[PDB]
Amino acid sequence: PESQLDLRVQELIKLICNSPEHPLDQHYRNLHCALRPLDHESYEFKVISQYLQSTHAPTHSDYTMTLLDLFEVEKDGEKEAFREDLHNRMLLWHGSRMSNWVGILSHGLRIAPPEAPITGYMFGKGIYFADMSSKSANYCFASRLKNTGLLLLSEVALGQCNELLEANPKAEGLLQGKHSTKGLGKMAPSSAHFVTLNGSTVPLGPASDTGILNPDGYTLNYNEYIVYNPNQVRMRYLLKVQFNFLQLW
Amino acid sequence: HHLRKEVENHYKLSLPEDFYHFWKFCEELDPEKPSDSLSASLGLQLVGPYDILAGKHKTKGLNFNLHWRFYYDPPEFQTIIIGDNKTQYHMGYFRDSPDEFPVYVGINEAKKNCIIVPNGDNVFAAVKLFLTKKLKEITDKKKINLLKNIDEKLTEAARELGYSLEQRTVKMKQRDKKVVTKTFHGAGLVVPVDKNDVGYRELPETDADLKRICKTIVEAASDEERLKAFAPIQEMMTFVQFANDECDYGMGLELGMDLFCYGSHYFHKVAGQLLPLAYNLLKRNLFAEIIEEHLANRSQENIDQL
Ligand SMILES: Nc1ncnc2c1ncn2[C@@H]1O[C@H](C(=O)N2CCN(CC(=O)Nc3cccc4c3CNC4=O)CC2)[C@@H](O)[C@H]1O
Repeated sequence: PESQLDLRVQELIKLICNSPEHPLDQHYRNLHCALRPLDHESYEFKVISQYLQSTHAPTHSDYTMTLLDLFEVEKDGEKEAFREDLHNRMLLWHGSRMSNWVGILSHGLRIAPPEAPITGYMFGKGIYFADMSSKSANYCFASRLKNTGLLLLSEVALGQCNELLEANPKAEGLLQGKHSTKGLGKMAPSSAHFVTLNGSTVPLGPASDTGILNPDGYTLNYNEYIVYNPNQVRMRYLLKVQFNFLQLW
Repeated sequence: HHLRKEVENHYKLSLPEDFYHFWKFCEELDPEKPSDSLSASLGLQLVGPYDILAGKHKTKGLNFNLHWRFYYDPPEFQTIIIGDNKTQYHMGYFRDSPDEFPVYVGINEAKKNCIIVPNGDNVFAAVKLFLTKKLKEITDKKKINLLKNIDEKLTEAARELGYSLEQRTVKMKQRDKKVVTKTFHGAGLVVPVDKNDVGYRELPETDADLKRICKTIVEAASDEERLKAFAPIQEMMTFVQFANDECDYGMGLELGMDLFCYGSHYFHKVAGQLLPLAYNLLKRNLFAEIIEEHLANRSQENIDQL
């Protein structure tokens, strides 16, 4: 009964969880997901760390983020299922509750559940991504007590984007052959600062004005990216992040 | 018109025409000391921007965003008149935006609660309504007679300027149609809403459920217990971030406003993260300034002239 995994992956499993194989060794083999830690000195960490800080959104001032540990993610089968034909391959942010990462790592990203939309989803039942690290980071629901969260970096086959200025629950019907919806925001990383990591575009910051205005009212502050098929997504990195908040009271 | 600008430059707000006309009315009651002209009869004193008009400001650090700003005065509320100091009753102009004229005159008793009650749409109406109410308790013939005489001048003066004396006017019933939520103080939030309902969304808790959450925080028996009790507020603050990203700026304004109104110092920090941000996104930069300075300096004694 003794574990065979690296301590940093060991620490991750303890975080998302709770024989001749240790239970920590046992749960990972049941994720069916490679998670290989990267070195704090590595090119991949220096580049990904810079992505995280330069895309902390100006309106998300109640905290800052420190990157504790970085992991490389290769989900088996996801590489083959991947729409390699499609253009606009970007490395994009996805944040979620701690309680969701076993589900996310075991089964890949799923579309918005076919259950209760409530009123509906902002752009219908798809998978959501952001280009501002802190826009995605706010979806981890970290708190002063639970101040560790995860960010997912994924290659996203955007293909041809259906660009939208305002919200639309029926956005998926309007695709008519294009491959994803992009909600245009006042602010986003601009291509002048883009960089490449292992064959995927990295929308590096700082954010700038995008020149987008809704002539019919409110213009969203930041982009959102939505794909409606899990085969347009391929996880590549998983960030272990500590959220550093301000004075509570 | 020339003495208009000395008042408004100091406060960084425009004041309505009834503010200045009422000074001339009170000047007429007492040319020597116009502000206390209603003090003996009604227990009211003109203050706030009227202190500048009274020349009381030339004695003097002097911050007019706090001057006669009572403990529960949201940035919309600019005190102009004080009454009973036992209930700490006072009146103020209420503006939904620093770029608009006041929408009506409100009253609060800061020693009693945080609720702002509409009290006419001009300073003439607000005092007349108070006078009518004060006469019901008075049993002394000379005070009754004095108030009866003054009432005729206000009514005639209001008639002469074309000012309504109703507690709720037409613009007030029209503004109430634009109110996207009342908040704990009942005076309402007005935010821009475009053709897709963008600008406001409701809180995940009823007002009663929010008040209940706050009580468990303030009555927590240790800091370890308070931190745990904060979890529903922290949860709600993450949703406000989502609303902000999608231009529903009014949600964080309502949450921040309700926490300020509850009045506990345990909420000064979170309200300081919500309200400046909310006012800035709405292009109400001055109200963001007021609320920072008030949260940094929110006192129960507040005439910066002592
Ligand atoms: N197998 C799966 N296992 C566990 N969780 C899964 C999963 N598939 C989807 N999810 C998780 O459930 C949730 C889900 O579908 N939802 C809830 C969120 N909602 C809106 C939405 O996604 N907004 C949105 C918009 C922009 C960026 C980001 C998000 C969320 N995270 C981000 O970085 C859409 C429907 C989602 O938060 C996701 O993380």
